Amino acid sequence: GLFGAIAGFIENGWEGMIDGWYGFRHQNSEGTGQAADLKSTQAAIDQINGKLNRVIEKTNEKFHQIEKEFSEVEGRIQDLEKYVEDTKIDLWSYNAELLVALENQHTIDLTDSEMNKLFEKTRRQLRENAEEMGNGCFKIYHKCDNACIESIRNGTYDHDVYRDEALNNRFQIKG
Amino acid sequence: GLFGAIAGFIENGWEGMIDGWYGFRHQNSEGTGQAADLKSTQAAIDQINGKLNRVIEKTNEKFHQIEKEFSEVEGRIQDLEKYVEDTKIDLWSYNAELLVALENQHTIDLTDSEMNKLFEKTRRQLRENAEEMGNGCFKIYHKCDNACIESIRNGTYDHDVYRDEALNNRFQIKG
Amino acid sequence: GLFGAIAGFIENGWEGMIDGWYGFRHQNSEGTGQAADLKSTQAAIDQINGKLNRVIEKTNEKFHQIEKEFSEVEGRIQDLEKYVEDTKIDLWSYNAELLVALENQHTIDLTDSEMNKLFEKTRRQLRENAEEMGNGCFKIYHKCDNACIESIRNGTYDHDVYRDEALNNRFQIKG
Amino acid sequence: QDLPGNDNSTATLCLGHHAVPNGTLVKTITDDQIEVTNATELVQSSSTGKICNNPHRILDGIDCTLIDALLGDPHCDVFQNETWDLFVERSKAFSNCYPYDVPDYASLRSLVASSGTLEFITEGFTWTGVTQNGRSNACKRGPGSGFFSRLNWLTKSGSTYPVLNVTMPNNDNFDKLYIWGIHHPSTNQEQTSLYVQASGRVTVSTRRSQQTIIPNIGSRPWVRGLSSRISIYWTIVKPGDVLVINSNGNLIAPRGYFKMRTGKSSIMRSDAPIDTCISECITPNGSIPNDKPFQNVNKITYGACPKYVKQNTLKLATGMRNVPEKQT
Amino acid sequence: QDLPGNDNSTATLCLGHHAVPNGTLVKTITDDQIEVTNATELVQSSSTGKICNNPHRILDGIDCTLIDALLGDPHCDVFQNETWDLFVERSKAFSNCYPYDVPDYASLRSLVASSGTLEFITEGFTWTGVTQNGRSNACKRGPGSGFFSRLNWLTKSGSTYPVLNVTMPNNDNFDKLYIWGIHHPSTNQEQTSLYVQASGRVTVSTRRSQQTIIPNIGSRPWVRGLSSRISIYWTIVKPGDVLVINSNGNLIAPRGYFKMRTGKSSIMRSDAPIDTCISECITPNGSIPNDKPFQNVNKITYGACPKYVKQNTLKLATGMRNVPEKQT
Amino acid sequence: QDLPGNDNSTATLCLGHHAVPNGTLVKTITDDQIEVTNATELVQSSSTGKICNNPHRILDGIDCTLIDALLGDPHCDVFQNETWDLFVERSKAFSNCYPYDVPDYASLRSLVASSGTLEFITEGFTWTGVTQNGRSNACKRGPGSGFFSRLNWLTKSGSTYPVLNVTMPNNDNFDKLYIWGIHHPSTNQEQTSLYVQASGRVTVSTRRSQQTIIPNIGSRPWVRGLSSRISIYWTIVKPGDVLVINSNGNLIAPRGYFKMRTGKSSIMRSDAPIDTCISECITPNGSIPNDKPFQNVNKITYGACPKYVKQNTLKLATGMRNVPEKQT
Ligand SMILES: *[C@@H]1O[C@H](CO)[C@@H](O[C@@H]2O[C@H](CO)[C@@H](O[C@@H]3O[C@H](CO)[C@@H](O)[C@H](O)[C@@H]3O)[C@H](O)[C@H]2NC(C)=O)[C@H](O)[C@H]1NC(C)=O
Ligand SMILES: *[C@@H]1O[C@H](CO)[C@@H](O[C@@H]2O[C@H](CO)[C@@H](O[C@@H]3O[C@H](CO)[C@@H](O)[C@H](O)[C@@H]3O)[C@H](O)[C@H]2NC(C)=O)[C@H](O)[C@H]1NC(C)=O
Ligand SMILES: *[C@@H]1O[C@H](CO)[C@@H](O[C@@H]2O[C@H](CO)[C@@H](O[C@@H]3O[C@H](CO)[C@@H](O)[C@H](O)[C@@H]3O)[C@H](O)[C@H]2NC(C)=O)[C@H](O)[C@H]1NC(C)=O
Ligand SMILES: CO[C@]1(C(=O)O)C[C@H](O)[C@@H](NC(C)=O)[C@H]([C@H](O)[C@H](O)CO)O1
Ligand SMILES: CO[C@]1(C(=O)O)C[C@H](O)[C@@H](NC(C)=O)[C@H]([C@H](O)[C@H](O)CO)O1
Ligand SMILES: CO[C@]1(C(=O)O)C[C@H](O)[C@@H](NC(C)=O)[C@H]([C@H](O)[C@H](O)CO)O1
Ligand SMILES: *[C@@H]1O[C@H](CO)[C@@H](O)[C@H](O)[C@H]1NC(C)=O
Ligand SMILES: *[C@@H]1O[C@H](CO)[C@@H](O)[C@H](O)[C@H]1NC(C)=O
Ligand SMILES: *[C@@H]1O[C@H](CO)[C@@H](O)[C@H](O)[C@H]1NC(C)=O
Ligand SMILES: *[C@@H]1O[C@H](CO)[C@@H](O)[C@H](O)[C@H]1NC(C)=O
Ligand SMILES: *[C@@H]1O[C@H](CO)[C@@H](O)[C@H](O)[C@H]1NC(C)=O
Ligand SMILES: *[C@@H]1O[C@H](CO)[C@@H](O)[C@H](O)[C@H]1NC(C)=O
Ligand SMILES: *[C@@H]1O[C@H](CO)[C@@H](O)[C@H](O)[C@H]1NC(C)=O
Ligand SMILES: *[C@@H]1O[C@H](CO)[C@@H](O)[C@H](O)[C@H]1NC(C)=O
Ligand SMILES: *[C@@H]1O[C@H](CO)[C@@H](O)[C@H](O)[C@H]1NC(C)=O
Ligand SMILES: *[C@@H]1O[C@H](CO)[C@@H](O)[C@H](O)[C@H]1NC(C)=O
Ligand SMILES: *[C@@H]1O[C@H](CO)[C@@H](O)[C@H](O)[C@H]1NC(C)=O
Ligand SMILES: *[C@@H]1O[C@H](CO)[C@@H](O)[C@H](O)[C@H]1NC(C)=O
Repeated sequence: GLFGAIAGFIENGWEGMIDGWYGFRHQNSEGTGQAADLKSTQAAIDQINGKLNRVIEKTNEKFHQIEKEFSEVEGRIQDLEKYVEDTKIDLWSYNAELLVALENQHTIDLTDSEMNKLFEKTRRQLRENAEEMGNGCFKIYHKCDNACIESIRNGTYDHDVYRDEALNNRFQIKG
Repeated sequence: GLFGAIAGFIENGWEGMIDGWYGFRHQNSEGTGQAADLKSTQAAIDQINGKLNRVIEKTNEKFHQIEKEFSEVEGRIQDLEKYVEDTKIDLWSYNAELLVALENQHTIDLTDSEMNKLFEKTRRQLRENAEEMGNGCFKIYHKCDNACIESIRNGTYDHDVYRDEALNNRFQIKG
Repeated sequence: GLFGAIAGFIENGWEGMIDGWYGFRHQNSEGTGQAADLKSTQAAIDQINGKLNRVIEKTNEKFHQIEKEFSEVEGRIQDLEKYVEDTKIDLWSYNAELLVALENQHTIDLTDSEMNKLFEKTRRQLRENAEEMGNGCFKIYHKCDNACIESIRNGTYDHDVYRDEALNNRFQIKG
Repeated sequence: QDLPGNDNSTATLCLGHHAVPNGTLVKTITDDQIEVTNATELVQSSSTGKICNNPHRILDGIDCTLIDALLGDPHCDVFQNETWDLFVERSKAFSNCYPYDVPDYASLRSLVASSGTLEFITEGFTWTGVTQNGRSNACKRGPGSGFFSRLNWLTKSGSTYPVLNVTMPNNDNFDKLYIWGIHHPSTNQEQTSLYVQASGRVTVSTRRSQQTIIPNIGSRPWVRGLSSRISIYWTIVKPGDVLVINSNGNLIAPRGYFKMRTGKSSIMRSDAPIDTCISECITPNGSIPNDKPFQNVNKITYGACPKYVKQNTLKLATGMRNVPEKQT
Repeated sequence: QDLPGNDNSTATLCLGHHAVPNGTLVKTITDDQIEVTNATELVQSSSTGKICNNPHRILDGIDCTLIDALLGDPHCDVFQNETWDLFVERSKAFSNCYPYDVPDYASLRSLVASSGTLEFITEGFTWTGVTQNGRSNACKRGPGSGFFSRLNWLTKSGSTYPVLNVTMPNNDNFDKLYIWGIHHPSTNQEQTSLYVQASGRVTVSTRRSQQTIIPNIGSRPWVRGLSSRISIYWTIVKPGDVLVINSNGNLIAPRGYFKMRTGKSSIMRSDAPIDTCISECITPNGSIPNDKPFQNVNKITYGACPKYVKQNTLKLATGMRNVPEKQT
Repeated sequence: QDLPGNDNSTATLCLGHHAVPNGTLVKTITDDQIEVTNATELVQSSSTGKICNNPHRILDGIDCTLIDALLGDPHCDVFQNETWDLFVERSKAFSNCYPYDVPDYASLRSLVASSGTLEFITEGFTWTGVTQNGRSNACKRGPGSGFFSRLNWLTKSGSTYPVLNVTMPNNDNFDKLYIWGIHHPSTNQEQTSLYVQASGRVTVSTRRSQQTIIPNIGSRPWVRGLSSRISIYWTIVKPGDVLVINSNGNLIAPRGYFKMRTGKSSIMRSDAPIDTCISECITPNGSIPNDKPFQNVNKITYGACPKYVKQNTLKLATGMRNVPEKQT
């Protein structure tokens, strides 16, 4: 959508991630593993519920109103009764149609946004020690075992701890 | 608009690009060149058409309705006939005015978005071999002939092929 | 909001900045200071005023209309007079409620956007001489006195002037 | 730091989002079918088929319309002094008493329907010089003839029908609804036989208003053995005002007043069964749940109900775009 | 990998977007004139000036209004049994027969206009004791006097006007519309000359309804030589019901029924020329194209039309912001 | 290139945004209370309590309703030939002349209210054979009896009331409003005493229309000593048409016409004080400022006013989200 992460630079979703909406898969020293990110999952869910609750906020009640079905032909006044209701229904139908269209458009950009925010947040944290492979994966240029992967995920990763190892691996090489 | 590419970090448009909405101009070992990008051009156009078609979706039809012009003065009932219609017209006019305002605001941010997505996409691909001059242009730090520029454009550029040449040119220098 | 700068990667606002909406705080070898950025402050303000003025654009005027309060019980026609007005008021109330909801949602994303644009703009300018500490602050890897900080702020900073000092400080170190 | 930290390996971390095998199509500002992970329906399109008798007070009219229950058709005597939040009128209802017509039937049905009560107070009208309690074999009450329970048909006494001139003050602090009528004879002979004068006249007034109706002789179609008709009229008397009934023939006199109130009552035409369940929203098709914001069951509603809409489905996306990883 | 690249140079790649020299201003949530590459108008503001005669069935009323075509004014005899999707009434239409007034003209014009047919079936009413086919020199049919083709003016026979009491059953399975009337004489002499009785009376009824009208003698303004008037009334008779016409003078009798239908017909007042072209949306100003969503030509429409709006222009941006490079 | 000389250090630059200690909660598509730096109210919810007498022409009706000012109740003679943009009717207004009722009071009040003028032109009607200027002690003008200034009560001369047949052409180029009436006597004796004929009749007509009203004898409730009533009727006469008044008893004759216009006038029921101030929007609760887009003071308005809304507060955020350093 607007941010171009979902159905964008991230090629496709993971039907296998059943524990959250956004998350991490890694492949490291000890093998490959997956893990949902619960903070962005909660942020997306709360916003959609908030939006949802606003839409279901109070059905107003109405009691005696006007007749809306007639069995005899009367002319002027019954023509008006019919016209007041028909123009009421078309105006409310227009409203419902436009509301779910704006709403849905926004729900797709919002969830696009949270994906992109989680990406940017991880980018920022890895600092000079990783490079973006451009498809939503980072190449981490230093040995990063499962506890290192868990610190990136739970947001306690210290880039300094690996900076010289990483900068060496990343740049030096032979050019 | 929201992304700040169009009328933002990209100072102005190219009246000379007649073959697409977004695109590339380069300078390399073999000379200068311009070329439209058709994928982002199609993405922007499809979204605007989609939006457009939804707006032109079905004129509803109406047959016998109420009188809306009167030649005699009648009082209570004709006052109502006039009030039903006048409040119908103002409600539909409000709707039309708000609809094109939301629509247009969105069309300007959407096209801003596609510009920015094309930029990010190119950024990602050049990896460690280019730097952003901050005006929507990348400084590619390695020899990149017309076929190299064509591979960035058609998205097959391999950064590895030029990484050491580029990293040398880019960093080493004398500091 | 959508960009995740405000109430996002930028932890919280500064109650102390009284001279503008967005701005800079620095610490260099000559001291520490604060300064509002007036261009993004004006950009946010102009957009919100533009939005505001459109909302206060023309109260339409109405003269003779229909009776809306009645003292006797009449039946069919007075039931219609009441129904025309009650459905008019609910339609205008729906409109007002939806309008300020869309409006406010957009004002929070717009101001989020300007914060993020000012960040990106500064990022772009510092080029290879600074790194993002991930919390809205850059670590400038070269000696930058108060005139240097002023040039970043007023947008005349030349990265080349400090590039080798910075690249040395930033990379070389011991890895 | 360490010493020569030599282990030159790397790691890969990829961010992604979920996807589901199934997925729902929703409309958008730019697309009218785009597939999302999950959505929720916003249009209620089905009724239970039964009018829940709770929380509102449903009064089932059975084979009485509200106006016959008001007038007091023998077969609707069940409803005297009854009350309701919603009176349901059934398609099978029938009238079975003296053929009558009500000039603005539609307003009287409304006006009673939202008052919500058929509470009747009998008042001591004194009709001097006429024969009271006239009845007809087209309005059988039990084995005998009969007439509407709430109306009093006056005819001559002996050889004269005087000019009736009665008054009844509204001394209470509420409005009083009086239902009265006029008898239209088929023949001038019928007119003189019953009312002596060859031209009747009824004038009912208050300080604020007056109605004078004169009868109209002539044959109408045979309905329950009769070609005559009676037409029904109504007068509300405000606190402190006074009713004056003045007639010289053909008056179908009131026996007292219905009292009026102000409430949330209304009437509904429906053949839906009433059933025991609680439901706030009633539709002629039966109750419906007001959990969704819009409904497509019927434009006629009573109670806390979803807004009627022409659409029968509107899905609100409650999830991200579905971009499956194969689809299984 | 590769060998000495003796030269090591750089390249520059710049991304950008188009711009146009021209460009259109559009409104926005935050700006009311911002310039974009391209826009499309959403308000239709011009008519062709001609009512296309296709696809709807346009019936041009020429110099007849629909009510005179219904009643059968001699000069509108062209329209007998005619049908329409839209009857166009012209400002030039004139009446040219016995001066008449229609108590709720507005409903009778509506009710006929959407029925969409003037199909008339003559029925065998038998008027015994009166002179039929009365005519007048203010309603010339050909050289002679005449009257409305669909009405039958009864006057006395010899020295008597009896009490007419006729009935006509609705045995078909459709509703029947009966148009009838009453003659208001100018003088009591005129009354007795024509109808003998010094006070006429017309009562037309069904099982469901009744109307009794009594005439009113007095001079009205001279219209086509006359000070008398006739007032027109209507009665719909449902399948299975029965019409009873009972009168004692002044009846302008029906000659049969118009049949009623239910459709998409309506009437429109317009002096626009009908022309051959297909157009779904008709406006009193002529047809307009329903390609745009909103229109500003007229609030009166028939057919598939754009929603009328007060604005005469609303541009939808169909392109990005225009940021050109030259000066102005 | 640039030569450092000696120093080796770094700097830190942080970007941020303001925050305020206070802050306002606003509603959003996704939240219904989210705190922002600043907001502006969009619903006007209070009135001054006074109707500003500027810019519209307010006419305070004091203790006259507009219909009594029209008819010319003695105590409302202050309003003759008066004009207004808004006539304010007060709850204290009272009538104090011959008891009258107006069949469609509501339309006559409307029709006069938006014409905006009580300009009366007297015309030379010649009533031959009747006694003019009848008056009553229930309509005291000064010490004496009196009647409505704009109406003329005709009674018999000597022993006869002739058939009046008068005409008045509309030769001007504007519409003329004629207010006339009929007297309903309490007793047949009163009828013959005043009008000789035992049954009156009034027929007022133009080329386009006709009204015939016949009086109705009977006792109504005592109002200012009387049981009789007069009912008020109106006829508009278009340029080039002609009024013909024909009566045989009971006519309350017009004395001329009110002229009609087309404007922005209307009437308002309000006990709010008029005061000197300029205000475009008037509410029965007093004037309100139309600076905001919506208002919650009253659904009844006159002038350039905010749109009435059920909500009493709607805040538009005019600033970013408030994320303070400490708390809120
Ligand atoms: C005026 O004309 C009407 C219509 O012709 C007359 O109405 C008809 O009157 C007869 C005799 O009263 C009715 O007959 C009865 O019908 C029922 C059902 O068929 C039957 O049970 C009785 O044995 C008898 O046949 C007939 O139904 C009725 N029809 C209608 C449509 O009303 C009326 O009598 C005439 N009145 C005068 C005073 O001339
Ligand atoms: C009641 O009063 C009205 C109004 O004064 C009388 O109406 C007028 O009657 C005369 C004589 O019939 C009409 O004269 C006609 O004038 C036309 C030309 O306009 C001419 O072509 C005819 O040959 C005839 O001379 C006059 O027009 C008519 N005016 C109006 C406004 O109706 C009416 O006659 C009186 N009736 C009685 C019974 O007193
Ligand atoms: C028809 O019946 C009505 C109601 O009974 C009669 O009305 C009443 O008539 C009397 C005598 O005129 C009125 O009395 C007068 O009342 C005033 C105010 O109290 C007082 O100043 C007089 O001295 C006298 O008492 C009484 O108010 C009036 N009531 C009503 C409700 O109208 C009417 O007179 C009867 N008419 C005939 C012809 O029988
Ligand atoms: C046809 O016979 C009856 C009837 O209806 O059964 C007998 C009944 O006792 C009589 N009641 C009175 C009060 O007169 C009634 C009227 O004469 C008739 O309805 C006038 O329309 O007629
Ligand atoms: C004025 O002369 C005429 C007319 O109109 O030409 C002659 C016509 O034969 C006559 N027709 C009948 C059925 O009586 C008619 C009426 O008497 C008159 O319209 C009553 O209003 O009067
Ligand atoms: C009761 O006495 C009065 C009155 O009203 O004061 C006397 C008054 O001179 C008289 N005026 C005329 C024109 O007759 C009036 C009518 O007779 C009465 O209102 C008919 O209803 O009666
Ligand atoms: C983050 O992960 C590392 C490795 O599991 C662990 O030691 C650390 O405590 C974690 N921190 C939090 C807040 O979970
Ligand atoms: C991309 O460009 C290079 C150089 O022209 C060419 O060899 C390559 O095949 C292109 N790939 C595609 C998919 O066009
Ligand atoms: C930017 O700041 C530097 C240091 O104060 C100053 O010399 C320069 O002129 C400034 N430029 C502008 C445009 O203010
Ligand atoms: C789909 O959305 C609705 C509303 O948010 C929710 O009740 C439902 O559980 C969701 N479905 C799934 C599979 O999460
Ligand atoms: C109806 O209620 C009133 C008021 O309590 C009472 O006097 C009257 O007798 C009741 N009648 C019936 C039939 O319930
Ligand atoms: C509800 O009732 C109406 C009229 O009885 C019918 O046309 C409609 O289809 C019904 N809808 C549902 C959901 O029952
Ligand atoms: C402008 O937009 C309309 C609708 O999208 C399109 O038909 C038209 O061709 C566009 N103009 C140009 C120059 O592309
Ligand atoms: C009108 O149509 C009916 C029904 O077919 C027919 O009997 C009648 O004679 C027609 N009359 C004319 C004038 O067309
Ligand atoms: C359409 O007709 C109306 C009334 O005839 C006129 O006021 C209006 O200006 C016309 N508009 C157009 C576009 O013809
Ligand atoms: C809050 O917003 C309103 C409208 O923009 C403005 O008049 C007011 O001054 C603002 N408050 C502050 C403290 O800026
Ligand atoms: C009312 O105005 C008219 C027209 O100028 C005038 O002839 C008439 O005498 C005025 N009457 C009063 C009482 O002002
Ligand atoms: C305005 O007046 C109405 C009726 O007089 C009253 O109910 C309402 O509360 C008043 N509102 C204000 C703001 O004065």
